[PDB]
Amino acid sequence: QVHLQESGPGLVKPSETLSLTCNVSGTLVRDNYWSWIRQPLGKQPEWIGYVHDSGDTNYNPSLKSRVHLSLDKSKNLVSLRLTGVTAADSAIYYCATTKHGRRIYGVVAFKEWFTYFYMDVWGKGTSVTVSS
Amino acid sequence: TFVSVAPGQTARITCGEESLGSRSVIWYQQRPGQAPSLIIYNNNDRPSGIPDRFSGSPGSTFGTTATLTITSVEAGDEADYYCHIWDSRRPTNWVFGEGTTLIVL
Amino acid sequence: DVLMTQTPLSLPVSLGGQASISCRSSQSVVYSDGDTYLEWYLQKPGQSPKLLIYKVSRRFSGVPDRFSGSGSGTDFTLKISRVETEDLGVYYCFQGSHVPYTFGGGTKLEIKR
Amino acid sequence: QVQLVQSGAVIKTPGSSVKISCRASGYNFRDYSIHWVRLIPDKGFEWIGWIKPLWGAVSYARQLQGRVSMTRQLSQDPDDPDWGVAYMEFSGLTPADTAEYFCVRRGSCDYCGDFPWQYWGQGTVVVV
Amino acid sequence: QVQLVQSGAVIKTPGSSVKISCRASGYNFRDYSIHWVRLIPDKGFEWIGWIKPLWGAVSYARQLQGRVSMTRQLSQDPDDPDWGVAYMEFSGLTPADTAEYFCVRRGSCDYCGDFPWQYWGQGTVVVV
Amino acid sequence: IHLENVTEEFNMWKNNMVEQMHTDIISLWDQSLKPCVKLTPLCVTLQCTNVTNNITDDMRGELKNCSFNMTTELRDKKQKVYSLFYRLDVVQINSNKEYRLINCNTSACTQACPKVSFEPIPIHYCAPAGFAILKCKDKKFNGTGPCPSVSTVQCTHGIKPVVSTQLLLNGSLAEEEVMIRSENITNNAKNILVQFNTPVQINCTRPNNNTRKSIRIGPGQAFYATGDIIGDIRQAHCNVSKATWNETLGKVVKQLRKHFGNNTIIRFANSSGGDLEVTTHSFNCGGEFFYCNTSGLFNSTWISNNDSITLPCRIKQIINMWQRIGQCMYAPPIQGVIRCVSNITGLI
Ligand SMILES: *[C@@H]1O[C@H](CO)[C@@H](O[C@@H]2O[C@H](CO)[C@@H](O[C@@H]3O[C@H](CO[C@H]4O[C@H](CO[C@H]5O[C@H](CO)[C@@H](O)[C@H](O)[C@@H]5O)[C@@H](O)[C@H](O[C@H]5O[C@H](CO)[C@@H](O)[C@H](O)[C@@H]5O)[C@@H]4O)[C@@H](O)[C@H](O[C@H]4O[C@H](CO)[C@@H](O)[C@H](O)[C@@H]4O[C@H]4O[C@H](CO)[C@@H](O)[C@H](O)[C@@H]4O[C@H]4O[C@H](CO)[C@@H](O)[C@H](O)[C@@H]4O)[C@@H]3O)[C@H](O)[C@H]2NC(C)=O)[C@H](O)[C@H]1NC(C)=O
Ligand SMILES: *[C@@H]1O[C@H](CO)[C@@H](O[C@@H]2O[C@H](CO)[C@@H](O[C@@H]3O[C@H](CO[C@H]4O[C@H](CO)[C@@H](O)[C@H](O[C@H]5O[C@H](CO)[C@@H](O)[C@H](O)[C@@H]5O)[C@@H]4O)[C@@H](O)[C@H](O[C@H]4O[C@H](CO)[C@@H](O)[C@H](O)[C@@H]4O[C@H]4O[C@H](CO)[C@@H](O)[C@H](O)[C@@H]4O[C@H]4O[C@H](CO)[C@@H](O)[C@H](O)[C@@H]4O)[C@@H]3O)[C@H](O)[C@H]2NC(C)=O)[C@H](O)[C@H]1NC(C)=O
Ligand SMILES: *[C@@H]1O[C@H](CO)[C@@H](O[C@@H]2O[C@H](CO)[C@@H](O[C@@H]3O[C@H](CO[C@H]4O[C@H](CO)[C@@H](O)[C@H](O)[C@@H]4O)[C@@H](O)[C@H](O[C@H]4O[C@H](CO)[C@@H](O)[C@H](O)[C@@H]4O[C@H]4O[C@H](CO)[C@@H](O)[C@H](O)[C@@H]4O)[C@@H]3O)[C@H](O)[C@H]2NC(C)=O)[C@H](O)[C@H]1NC(C)=O
Ligand SMILES: *[C@@H]1O[C@H](CO)[C@@H](O[C@@H]2O[C@H](CO)[C@@H](O[C@@H]3O[C@H](CO[C@H]4O[C@H](CO)[C@@H](O)[C@H](O)[C@@H]4O)[C@@H](O)[C@H](O[C@H]4O[C@H](CO)[C@@H](O)[C@H](O)[C@@H]4O)[C@@H]3O)[C@H](O)[C@H]2NC(C)=O)[C@H](O)[C@H]1NC(C)=O
Ligand SMILES: *[C@@H]1O[C@H](CO)[C@@H](O[C@@H]2O[C@H](CO)[C@@H](O[C@@H]3O[C@H](CO[C@H]4O[C@H](CO)[C@@H](O)[C@H](O)[C@@H]4O)[C@@H](O)[C@H](O)[C@@H]3O)[C@H](O)[C@H]2NC(C)=O)[C@H](O)[C@H]1NC(C)=O
Ligand SMILES: *[C@@H]1O[C@H](CO)[C@@H](O[C@@H]2O[C@H](CO)[C@@H](O[C@@H]3O[C@H](CO)[C@@H](O)[C@H](O)[C@@H]3O)[C@H](O)[C@H]2NC(C)=O)[C@H](O)[C@H]1NC(C)=O
Ligand SMILES: *[C@@H]1O[C@H](CO)[C@@H](O[C@@H]2O[C@H](CO)[C@@H](O[C@@H]3O[C@H](CO)[C@@H](O)[C@H](O)[C@@H]3O)[C@H](O)[C@H]2NC(C)=O)[C@H](O)[C@H]1NC(C)=O
Ligand SMILES: *[C@@H]1O[C@H](CO)[C@@H](O[C@@H]2O[C@H](CO)[C@@H](O)[C@H](O)[C@H]2NC(C)=O)[C@H](O)[C@H]1NC(C)=O
Ligand SMILES: *[C@@H]1O[C@H](CO)[C@@H](O[C@@H]2O[C@H](CO)[C@@H](O)[C@H](O)[C@H]2NC(C)=O)[C@H](O)[C@H]1NC(C)=O
Ligand SMILES: *[C@@H]1O[C@H](CO)[C@@H](O[C@@H]2O[C@H](CO)[C@@H](O)[C@H](O)[C@H]2NC(C)=O)[C@H](O)[C@H]1NC(C)=O
Ligand SMILES: *[C@@H]1O[C@H](CO)[C@@H](O[C@@H]2O[C@H](CO)[C@@H](O)[C@H](O)[C@H]2NC(C)=O)[C@H](O)[C@H]1NC(C)=O
Ligand SMILES: *[C@@H]1O[C@H](CO)[C@@H](O)[C@H](O)[C@H]1NC(C)=O
Repeated sequence: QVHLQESGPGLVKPSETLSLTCNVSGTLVRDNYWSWIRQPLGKQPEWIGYVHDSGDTNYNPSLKSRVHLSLDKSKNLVSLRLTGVTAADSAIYYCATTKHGRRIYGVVAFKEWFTYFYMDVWGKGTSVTVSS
Repeated sequence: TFVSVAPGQTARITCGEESLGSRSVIWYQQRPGQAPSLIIYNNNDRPSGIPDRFSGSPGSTFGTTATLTITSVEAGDEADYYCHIWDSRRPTNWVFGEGTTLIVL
Repeated sequence: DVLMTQTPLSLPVSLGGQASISCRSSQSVVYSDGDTYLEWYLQKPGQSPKLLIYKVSRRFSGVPDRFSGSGSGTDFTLKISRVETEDLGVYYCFQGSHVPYTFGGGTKLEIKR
Repeated sequence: QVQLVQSGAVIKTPGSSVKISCRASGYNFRDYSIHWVRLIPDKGFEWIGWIKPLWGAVSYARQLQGRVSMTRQLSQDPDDPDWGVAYMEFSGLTPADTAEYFCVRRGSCDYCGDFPWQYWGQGTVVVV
Repeated sequence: QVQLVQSGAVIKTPGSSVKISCRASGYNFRDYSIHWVRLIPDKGFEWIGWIKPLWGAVSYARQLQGRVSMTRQLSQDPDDPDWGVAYMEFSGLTPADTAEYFCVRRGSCDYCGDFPWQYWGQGTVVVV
Repeated sequence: IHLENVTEEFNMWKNNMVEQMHTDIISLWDQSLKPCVKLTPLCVTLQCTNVTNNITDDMRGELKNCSFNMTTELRDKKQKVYSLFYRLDVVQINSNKEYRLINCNTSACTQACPKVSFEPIPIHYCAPAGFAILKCKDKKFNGTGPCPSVSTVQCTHGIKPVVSTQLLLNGSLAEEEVMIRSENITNNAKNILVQFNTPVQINCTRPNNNTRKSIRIGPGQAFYATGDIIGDIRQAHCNVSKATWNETLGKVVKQLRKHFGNNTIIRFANSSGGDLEVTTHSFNCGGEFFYCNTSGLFNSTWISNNDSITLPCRIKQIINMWQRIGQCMYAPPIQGVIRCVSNITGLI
């Protein structure tokens, strides 16, 4: 039994570093991957990326510089830092656990396989809005 | 992109680009106002909590579009569906597919 | 050397049952006349070996309507409907194809019990 | 191998004109004649015509003249000279012409005639 | 005639890598193997390796593996098929490797072996 | 027919009829290329790009997607058409990235006719009137010196012509032992022909599903290119069994110790170098040439007391067999996933 809870400012002035946090319940921060997702209103979601200990911290190459994912092993939380909020950044954001798994289609030793991700449970959201 | 088929009937919800190689598609759903929830995590594999009759097109087929087949639909099935294809040839899709909407009588 | 191989070696077969013995060569048995020269034989303890078949399926005169040879090229097989007490003993394949001549390895027929 | 592949069964109307193809593969198509024969229930076999695919010279059954027509298509490439297509446009369709049609080829032996039809298409059922 | 023309004598440093060419002319270069041999003062001759210039299959001395490398260049024109070039990249240079290097070819007789090295390059002196 | 009380010394190394067969198969290989299409109009500037495939900087793709102008049936008009090529067939001429074929600067190339095949059919060499062919019927025979049991024969037995550099395939097995053969074993420039008794089955395949594409060059001229890849882009390979290969290596060590002492370490290595079709074993499988790496097989060392090996291949489309001066062959692509089964018989 896990459920997540985000927290953030909600009102953002532009050209300012957005930051968010995410609590835990049940399962700690080391025991699984973590991921951040954003979704605009009436739109498909946008998977911002994933973070884990030991370098498993790949980002969306569209943003690739103005986003930095982080953990909190002292307090057992997940956190996010963003940079340079524009008008498109107003979206509901999600911390979530995800699980890997190898799709193998050819010879294993010839690197003819890949690892897909899938998010099993989710957060609840923070309606972040940029306005002056 | 809204598909409705009287309650109890069948529905075939297509999503995403036509396949190029081997794929591992992931199907999500979205009740209005809520968070998402996974329904299918492989081509035809579901976790606990979600029941059967939610079949998915296999990834071994070459040059077809990802489908999601539901039989015996209900008002709880009325949500926004999403596909996330993982093709062995195209690069990584950091954004999901197009939002497909189901409605019921 | 056109060394012959016999499979299988031992065959416990109840009297009245069926039996079949396979032989394999290392070359073709075909001679210039077109007639491959294969000769299926007998052996009983305390007696001389005797003929069964002197060609592919042309048996020697003195053989009942049960024995037959079959096969092609390099792989050949015997066929017996009913096994008798006279049909016991050791059987053999043989090439009369070309010098040097080779026999098989001997096949003992026994009774199931 | 020698293969004869026809088209699927077709439903037509009276007064129409059916076109049935017969793709042949596995031999030099310019050498052997192609015959067409029909099978009617309660009437048995009946011969329709032949076509020699080298030039396309045809000969028809006498009681089917004015209705039937036969053409062919050869293979013009130095890589696949084997395959070819025969056709039959059977016109003036009546309800009596509901039948199964076959395109056949003779054997390749020395004492084979023309009419000892060795190889057979799978048949095409025409219902009017 | 059969001619073997090497490069000039060269002075290298320890730890460097020398490349020595051997242009051959006057025979069909794809047929005969090219051997490489060295001459050290107070040590005599020592064999290095051979190369078959048809495909470039080489074989090295056992105590020189990891250091030596041999390639060739063929002549691709229907006017001069005779000439060709062999090479030797001798690497991991030590002060002991100061020596005179020769590229040789066997004879063309019937009872000639491979090692009766008939034709000889003029030699290339390498001082480290 | 057998022939008794006779001692004819044989010699496979100064043997004739292997000289004239090597002449005859080359000459007949040339005689099966005169009716075929020359690729003179195809030496042209290529505008190549990467194939649609997940791309990583470290990795290098084996295929390129090359578009180019090409002539048509009509001399006034021309057409933009694309194909897929291997890395080994194209080189870069020098922003933009434009290529050309490798053989353009040395030789106009000849497409193989897709009608004719490359599979071996067994030749029986026959002696004319006034000659005879003797055959050593002896078992333990290193091919030099006396053979006590010879026999004349009308024609030789089935000699299927395999083209293979290392690991000669579909050959004739020995009678009972494993026999190594050389002209002078103490010499090293002479090869050591190994022939072993029980064959090793090898399974080689190409998992790609190619689509060919007829491109007209001129009147009655068809160039068979590669269209789309249908399915996964994968790398071709060969499989042998681990147990049977280690067993046959044990046999050849046991037989190589007859000449080199019993207290001798025998180890193997991969090739020292050379061109691609001598560093690794080349063959043909259903009409397409493989250059399949053998560093996995020949890695061992030996002391005086359901797995398999996947070894990866490469595919060229042009070839330069027997290393002529102005001759090459553009082997056309073939449809579908290709696989074949062969028995490894001997070694070099
Ligand atoms: C030379 O030798 C080399 C090697 O020495 C050979 O190389 C091999 O070549 C083959 C084929 O070329 C490759 O096969 C692929 O393998 C993958 C991986 O298979 C493994 O994983 C599967 C799933 O893992 C699950 O179970 C394991 C424990 O079993 C567990 O650890 C894991 O976490 C997970 O829970 C296993 O099922 C699979 O076992 C299979 O094989 C066993 C061997 O005998 C057998 O005992 C089992 O019963 C089972 O049959 C193995 O452990 C395969 O996944 C892949 O197959 C998929 O992909 C191809 C791509 O086109 C597709 O055509 C197939 O139909 C199949 O696709 C189905 O599965 C997908 C899985 O997600 C699914 O997404 C698809 O939609 C599709 O699913 C649909 O159909 C199935 C029913 O078929 C149904 O279940 C679904 O619900 C849905 O309806 C390939 O088979 C080898 O990887 C490769 N290398 C090695 C080391 O073997 C080479 O071929 C040789 N060369 C020659 C010439 O011989
Ligand atoms: C298969 O065969 C095809 C058939 O030949 C072949 O297609 C042809 O390929 C060539 C080269 O790739 C093409 O030439 C180029 O054409 C570009 C398109 O411009 C055309 O269309 C415009 C409408 O959109 C017209 O307005 C335009 O006309 C104008 O420009 C002319 C330029 O000289 C001028 O003479 C006219 O009077 C008029 O003013 C033209 O008809 C064209 O844009 C291109 O020029 C530059 O632009 C590109 C960016 O768009 C650059 O990337 C490119 O490299 C060119 O840069 C040039 O200029 C730079 C700055 O000066 C220099 O630094 C560069 O080095 C370069 O200079 C070279 O080119 C100059 C001519 O532009 C030349 O004068 C210099 O000496 C130097 O050599 C370029 O002209 C041609 O149009 C194609 N034809 C067709 C029908 O497609 C195809 O490539 C083959 N392969 C394949 C795979 O299909
Ligand atoms: C070592 O020795 C082994 C033993 O012979 C050898 O393996 C054999 O290799 C050959 C050539 O690769 C294989 O022959 C091919 O087989 C397939 C399968 O069909 C045959 O088998 C089935 C079932 O056994 C039979 O029902 C069927 O009738 C066939 O006999 C065929 O697809 C191939 O046919 C094509 O190539 C021929 C080349 O002459 C053509 O004549 C033929 O018409 C086909 O070409 C046409 O069709 C293609 C597809 O439509 C098209 O793309 C072409 O352009 C063309 O139009 C061929 O018969 C044989 O099966 C192998 N045997 C086994 C047991 O695996 C090894 O190759 C050999 N090793 C080496 C290195 O040579
Ligand atoms: C090697 O590289 C070459 C480069 O030229 C590739 O050739 C092109 O490949 C692309 C993509 O594979 C082709 O683009 C597709 O063409 C389809 C058919 O074209 C018709 O329709 C378009 C309208 O889009 C017309 O303009 C055209 O005249 C034809 O009538 C289209 O149906 C495709 O559209 C689909 O995808 C787009 C993606 O943006 C969607 O937006 C659409 O809604 C639709 O779903 C697409 O445009 C292109 O045609 C190829 N060119 C040629 C000359 O063939 C090779 O494919 C490549 N090969 C390999 C193996 O990588
Ligand atoms: C026909 O054109 C072909 C395509 O250009 C030629 O094939 C290639 O030719 C080059 C020679 O120009 C061969 O060598 C390459 O050379 C460059 C530069 O050479 C320098 O670096 C090498 C590195 O060892 C050094 O040895 C030289 O002395 C130079 O200092 C290198 O960057 C390359 O890596 C490569 O070494 C190519 O090997 C060759 N290609 C192949 C596949 O062999 C071909 O030679 C031309 N033929 C004729 C008859 O004109
Ligand atoms: C390959 O096998 C052949 C025979 O099948 C070998 O040829 C013969 O080998 C024997 C030794 O095994 C040689 O005998 C020697 O003869 C000299 C002079 O007669 C004698 O002084 C020695 O003491 C010894 O007995 C024999 O000469 C030789 N014959 C020929 C024609 O070569 C051959 O040596 C084998 N190959 C290798 C590399 O060993
Ligand atoms: C025989 O086996 C040895 C070792 O198993 C092979 O040596 C290895 O060869 C590879 C490629 O030739 C070397 O990889 C490196 O590739 C990069 C590519 O850019 C290049 O920059 C490097 O200089 C190097 O070539 C690898 O380091 C090398 N390993 C050793 C220990 O030498 C050898 O290739 C095999 N022989 C054949 C014919 O395959
Ligand atoms: C497209 O292909 C080109 C080359 O064909 C790629 O450019 C280089 O590719 C090599 C290996 O193929 C890499 O090691 C280099 O790092 C690549 N160059 C750069 C600047 O990254 C290129 O990456 C391919 N992809 C695209 C999108 O152009
Ligand atoms: C390679 O791809 C081709 C794509 O056409 C496959 O051919 C099709 O196969 C299906 C299934 O058997 C048939 O229904 C189609 O009629 C075929 N089309 C054509 C044009 O042949 C082919 O099967 C694939 N090969 C493999 C081994 O998967
Ligand atoms: C090479 O491929 C052949 C298939 O043609 C394999 O032979 C079969 O292997 C399976 C194992 O999956 C056995 O169950 C069959 O009985 C085998 N058939 C025959 C006729 O032998 C063979 O195993 C493959 N070899 C290797 C080394 O992988
Ligand atoms: C040749 O065989 C040896 C072992 O017999 C292989 O050595 C392996 O080397 C890697 C280092 O990269 C080790 O991680 C493995 O444990 C070694 N294997 C064993 C069994 O110890 C070597 O890879 C082989 N050569 C090639 C080219 O594959
Ligand atoms: C080599 O080994 C065999 C048996 O394996 C033995 O009979 C023979 O004497 C040995 N020879 C030498 C020189 O050790």
